[PDB]
Amino acid sequence: FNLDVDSPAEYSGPEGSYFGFAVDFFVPSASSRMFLLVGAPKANTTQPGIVEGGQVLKCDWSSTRRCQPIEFDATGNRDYAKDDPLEFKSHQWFGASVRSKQDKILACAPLYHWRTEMKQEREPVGTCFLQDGTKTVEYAPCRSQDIDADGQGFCQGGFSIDFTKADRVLLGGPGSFYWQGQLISDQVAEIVSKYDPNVYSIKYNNQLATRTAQAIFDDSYLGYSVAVGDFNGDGIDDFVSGVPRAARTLGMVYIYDGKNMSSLYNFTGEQMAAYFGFSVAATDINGDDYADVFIGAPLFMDRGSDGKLQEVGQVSVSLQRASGDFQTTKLNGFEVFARFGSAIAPLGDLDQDGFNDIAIAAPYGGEDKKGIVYIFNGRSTGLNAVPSQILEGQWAARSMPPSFGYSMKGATDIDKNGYPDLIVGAFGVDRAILYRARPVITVNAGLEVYPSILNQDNKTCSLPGTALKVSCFNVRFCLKADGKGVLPRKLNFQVELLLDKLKQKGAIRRALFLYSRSPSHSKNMTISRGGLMQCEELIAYLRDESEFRDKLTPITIFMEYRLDYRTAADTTGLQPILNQFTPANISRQAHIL
Amino acid sequence: INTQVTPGEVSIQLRPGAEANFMLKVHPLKKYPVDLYYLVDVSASMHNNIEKLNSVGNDLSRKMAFFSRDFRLGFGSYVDKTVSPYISIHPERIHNQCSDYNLDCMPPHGYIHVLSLTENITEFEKAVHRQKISGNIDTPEGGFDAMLQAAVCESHIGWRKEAKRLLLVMTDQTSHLALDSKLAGIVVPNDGNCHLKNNVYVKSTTMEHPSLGQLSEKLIDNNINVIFAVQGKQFHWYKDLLPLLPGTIAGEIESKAANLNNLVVEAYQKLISEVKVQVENQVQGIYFNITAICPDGSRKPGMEGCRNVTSNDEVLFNVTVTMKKCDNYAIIKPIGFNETAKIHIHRNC
Ligand SMILES: *[C@@H]1O[C@H](CO)[C@@H](O[C@@H]2O[C@H](CO)[C@@H](O[C@@H]3O[C@H](CO[C@H]4O[C@H](CO)[C@@H](O)[C@H](O)[C@@H]4O)[C@@H](O)[C@H](O[C@H]4O[C@H](CO)[C@@H](O)[C@H](O)[C@@H]4O[C@H]4O[C@H](CO)[C@@H](O)[C@H](O)[C@@H]4O)[C@@H]3O)[C@H](O)[C@H]2NC(C)=O)[C@H](O)[C@H]1NC(C)=O
Ligand SMILES: *[C@@H]1O[C@H](CO)[C@@H](O[C@@H]2O[C@H](CO)[C@@H](O)[C@H](O)[C@H]2NC(C)=O)[C@H](O)[C@H]1NC(C)=O
Ligand SMILES: *[C@@H]1O[C@H](CO)[C@@H](O[C@@H]2O[C@H](CO)[C@@H](O)[C@H](O)[C@H]2NC(C)=O)[C@H](O)[C@H]1NC(C)=O
Ligand SMILES: *[C@@H]1O[C@H](CO)[C@@H](O[C@@H]2O[C@H](CO)[C@@H](O)[C@H](O)[C@H]2NC(C)=O)[C@H](O)[C@H]1NC(C)=O
Ligand SMILES: *[C@@H]1O[C@H](CO)[C@@H](O[C@@H]2O[C@H](CO)[C@@H](O)[C@H](O)[C@H]2NC(C)=O)[C@H](O)[C@H]1NC(C)=O
Ligand SMILES: *[C@@H]1O[C@H](CO)[C@@H](O)[C@H](O)[C@H]1NC(C)=O
Ligand SMILES: *[C@@H]1O[C@H](CO)[C@@H](O)[C@H](O)[C@H]1NC(C)=O
Ligand SMILES: *[C@@H]1O[C@H](CO)[C@@H](O)[C@H](O)[C@H]1NC(C)=O
Ligand SMILES: [Ca+2]
Ligand SMILES: [Ca+2]
Ligand SMILES: [Ca+2]
Ligand SMILES: [Ca+2]
Ligand SMILES: [Ca+2]
Ligand SMILES: [Mg+2]
Repeated sequence: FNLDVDSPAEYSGPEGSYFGFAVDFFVPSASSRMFLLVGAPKANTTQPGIVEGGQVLKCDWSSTRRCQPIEFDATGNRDYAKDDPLEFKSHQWFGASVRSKQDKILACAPLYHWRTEMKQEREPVGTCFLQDGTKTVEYAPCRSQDIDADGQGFCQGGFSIDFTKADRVLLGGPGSFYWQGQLISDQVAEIVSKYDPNVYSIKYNNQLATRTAQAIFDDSYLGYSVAVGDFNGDGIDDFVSGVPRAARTLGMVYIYDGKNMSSLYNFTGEQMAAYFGFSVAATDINGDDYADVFIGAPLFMDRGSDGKLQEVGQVSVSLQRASGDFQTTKLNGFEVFARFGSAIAPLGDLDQDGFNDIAIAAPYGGEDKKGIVYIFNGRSTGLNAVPSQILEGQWAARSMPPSFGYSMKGATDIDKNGYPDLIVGAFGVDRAILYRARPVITVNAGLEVYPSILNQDNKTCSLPGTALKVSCFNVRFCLKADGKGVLPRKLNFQVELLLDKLKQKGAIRRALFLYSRSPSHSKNMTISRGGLMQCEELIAYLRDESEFRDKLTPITIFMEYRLDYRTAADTTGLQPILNQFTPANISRQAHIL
Repeated sequence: INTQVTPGEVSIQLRPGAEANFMLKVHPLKKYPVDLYYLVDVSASMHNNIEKLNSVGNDLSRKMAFFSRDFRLGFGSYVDKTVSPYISIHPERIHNQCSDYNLDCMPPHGYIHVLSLTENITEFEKAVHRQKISGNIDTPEGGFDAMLQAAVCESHIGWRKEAKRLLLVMTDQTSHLALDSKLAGIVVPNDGNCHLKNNVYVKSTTMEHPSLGQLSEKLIDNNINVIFAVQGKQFHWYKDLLPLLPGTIAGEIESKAANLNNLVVEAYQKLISEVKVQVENQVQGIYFNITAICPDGSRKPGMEGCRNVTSNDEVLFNVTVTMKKCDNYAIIKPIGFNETAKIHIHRNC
């Protein structure tokens, strides 16, 4: 609810280049600066004799939006013999998957056909370029000595990628072994040290991969999407991948042990042709130190009230428990044909409460099918199934739908305001957008002070200037505040002390603050973060009048906690957000005994 | 005006918190002019079964001389999307995927319309006799995209509004799904228009397949009655999807394929012996309640309606319109039938 849609940081690539197909963050702690990372799988390049190679443009955030393409590779097609090209880089969709560790970048090309060594062929094995600081390497474990449609010739390696926390690269090839799929894990500490620019089939000593299965598993598409997270308590991240056509197109999801690639747990869809496993994201959503699985089924068809079916999509939330079980819950989409559940990305702690958060996108939903992203918040139980914020795309479709929400990333604070951020890619209009999370303040409106209440039998202190036998009518207000991150000390929480907020205005109530010349009142307390409640005591008394509506009227007075945010905004211009969960008004009631 | 679905129109006024009702009667007619279309898979796997299309010309027209006033037939073929990794892109293999086996396979093609519906059975036999097979690599094949194209293009195929539109899809394997195209760089969703320019599906290679919901909507919009004729074990795959696709039938073709004319005729009889309805409501707050009154008196929930219907037999649908909240019309139609009832619901707030 705190992501700022008032000032989104914009970005733009070349027209028709699918800019924003894959997004990420670049945070090299050595240089202490923050960079985006956007892929453009249809971009033109400088490479000679290559048309539409692909670019990974590194875009800057610090007031300069200059997107400078990373020169992962500059050459053309290497050759086997005279007029016998070895590889075909044209239309290779490079940069369709961009992942960045603190000091590494891994961008892959899935549609990289090549002329196999044995015979003149065109096999879409795919390849990846791992840039590690200064050194740049090439990673292509699916172009090997044993390739064909039978083998991993059609591997399309690099369709999905991720980094393990222990310096490994998890790579997923959907098409190997007649489209059964494959996952491959290998450590960066060996990718760089084993790279001969004149060798194609490189054998990596400590690589882990999944092997061939029976012919009934064809067209399973294992590796269509990958993710990592510890799932058996060893501490090493475990490879979670989505296989969206297993079990007669029901969809399944596999989890493999991250130490030896041994199967641990399985999931399974419940509807045919629903794409269970299209998107997978493993986060810790309830804050119990156990990672929780999320699975997307964009094409799920859901029964309507009358019985008609609607294709709305569905996301499965599965909370890992300490004994090896999973408490699963469903979560359905909101608009028909919107493909809810296309993309899932953990957000970190978007509002700094203690439970990590998550966001799910519906690229073809929204008004005029521009796109919508939904923001979810964790709790001690689990996910909170009602979205707190709806993020909508602002761009019309030029030729194809804007697809706002196809890819997204979070969990890194780029403002360094303490809170994580979010970038979104609407690649159908060649754009990317950055959103900033505003700081959250908890106002604790107070209505308790000594003396607490009066039994009306005895006047503790009769107010001077009143002819009645009643005591003083204290209308003391307060507004306490506190925060977590970058916040100005002097909260200008402008308040009000309007008389009889539980009664009709426009008339003179039986109680009026005469010293204020009118019943109406106000406050301008400037609270401090961490201080005590700042009391603005007010005094009013009941006076005899010529005529009135009645002798007395019990109505409590509401103290406002409104802010301008104009001075609360820091240098970057990001106003603090006031937590909407806490009540906006508070007071105490008048009672006898 | 309407002859089979009565009443054909209803004007009713409702006020919030109230419920109305009426009776909708569907009386199937005696004989139906039938228009049948053979959307035939001609991939390399379906090679042994194309030759068994030479018998369906006169035999079926003899079988269906009593169930129909007149008869029409048509042809058309599909294999797959013609991009990698579904086809090979080698210059020798791209235009004949069979060349590594010395076959005269036809170039692959997303979908080609061959013969528009004609009552000349000799034309159908001639069109079928000259037909070749093609090839590709993947195990599944792109049938659903061809189904959508055949359902939507009306004046090209030659459907009749006065007929009982039927569509036979002859295959032996599971079909491609919507998001399977992401492997080929096709990330553009299908728009649901049809793009036959020279009786060839031009846009098979730029936009992805349709999903089950979009396919079903396009089928029911155009009153198409689909009859799958699957051969291998994948008949079961095509059968378990029937709940997700209203108004569709799945038959099994044995190894001998002598059971094709019978498959069509029994499927047509089962199709004609059923009535069910749905409602396309786009109004706010109005919820429709429909219970069907079978000739055996059953109180079915209507969404699947009453089966085992014949002529000399009128089926009645009990409706109940509600008015829950304030701010158009809704049309309730028997799926597969050519007439719809237009409930011009007036609303006053
Ligand atoms: C999550 O879900 C996945 C997918 O559903 C699941 O993975 C599957 O695991 C099973 C079991 O491990 C795999 O099936 C086979 O398992 C046998 C194990 O052998 C023993 O058990 C069987 C059970 O009946 C006995 O019959 C057998 O005699 C043994 O006691 C393996 O031997 C199989 O390997 C075969 O394939 C190899 C490669 O082709 C051959 O080299 C090998 O010799 C085996 O061939 C056999 O089958 C051939 C079929 O044509 C036949 O020709 C041979 O002569 C021989 O009979 C195979 O692994 C299944 O493949 C896995 N599927 C995938 C996609 O990985 C996970 O287990 C599950 N995990 C959890 C936690 O739920
Ligand atoms: C990258 O540049 C190439 C040309 O170098 C563009 O190729 C064009 O492709 C279209 C259709 O394929 C042709 O009609 C044009 O004639 C081609 N251009 C030229 C100069 O011949 C390609 O469109 C460019 N890519 C992007 C994303 O803009
Ligand atoms: C029905 O189609 C057949 C062809 O499939 C027509 O028969 C052809 O008639 C022409 C004369 O107009 C001859 O030159 C051809 O040799 C015939 N072909 C065959 C295979 O016999 C037939 O005329 C059509 N029916 C009608 C009523 O025109
Ligand atoms: C639905 O089908 C019926 C019969 O199949 C059609 O009724 C025919 O309509 C034509 C003119 O449209 C008449 O010449 C025939 O005499 C009618 N036949 C019968 C048996 O009534 C009806 O028109 C079709 N409705 C639509 C909307 O196409
Ligand atoms: C058709 O539906 C209407 C309701 O829309 C039925 O009318 C009800 O009939 C029962 C039976 O006596 C009464 O108790 C109710 O008061 C009637 N109205 C409602 C709103 O329920 C009617 O009976 C149905 N007809 C058939 C043949 O099923
Ligand atoms: C993989 O390692 C885990 C870790 O305990 C172990 O339980 C499992 O048996 C191992 N599998 C194989 C095949 O060695
Ligand atoms: C429809 O009618 C049935 C019984 O006829 C009733 O149980 C159900 O609640 C009704 N639903 C609506 C939406 O009116
Ligand atoms: C279907 O109708 C026929 C003729 O009315 C009847 O003989 C048959 O029993 C019916 N089927 C069922 C299941 O009742
Ligand atoms: Ca582990
Ligand atoms: Ca957990
Ligand atoms: Ca949180
Ligand atoms: Ca921030
Ligand atoms: Ca195919
Ligand atoms: Mg086939």
